[PDB]
Amino acid sequence: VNRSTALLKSLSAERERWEKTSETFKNQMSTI
Repeated sequence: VNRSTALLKSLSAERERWEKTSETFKNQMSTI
């Protein structure tokens, strides 16, 4: 089950990318 585990952890890192993007993006949503 380590193949799906590797897929899951890579997806979790890519989702970390998503939440950092959402943070900065609510930032300009605030300053608009």
